Amino acid sequence: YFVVKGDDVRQIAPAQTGVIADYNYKLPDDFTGCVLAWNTKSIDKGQGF
Amino acid sequence: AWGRMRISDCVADYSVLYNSTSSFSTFKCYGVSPTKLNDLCFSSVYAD
Ligand SMILES: *[C@@H]1O[C@H](CO)[C@@H](O[C@@H]2O[C@H](CO)[C@@H](O)[C@H](O)[C@H]2NC(C)=O)[C@H](O)[C@H]1NC(C)=O
Repeated sequence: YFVVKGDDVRQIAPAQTGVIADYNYKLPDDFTGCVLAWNTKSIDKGQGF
Repeated sequence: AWGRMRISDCVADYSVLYNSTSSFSTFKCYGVSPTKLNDLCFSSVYAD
């Protein structure tokens, strides 16, 4: 579980490139399981991410 | 009335786009995979 920005949500998937797929978190090419994502604007604020 | 331009005699790494450039809402490749654009050389490239 983690918190990202919206444009980066598409990067949590096999075979992707970017800052959130090369230097921060990566998923194997044979990945079994599910991905869930929802907006949390009201509860997450500040500059602490 | 859209433009077109040709890029030649240059080296291209996409990591430079990471620093200070805005993110990308749509980034979709068809004939190639995005994970293999740093290991290839192309005979010709055009930008629209
Ligand atoms: C990362 O982005 C910063 C944005 O300020 C760049 O800062 C300046 O960038 C110009 C052009 O590259 C340089 O001529 C300046 O010397 C840089 N100044 C600073 C603040 O260092 C920085 O160069 C970029 N670094 C890269 C591209 O990795």
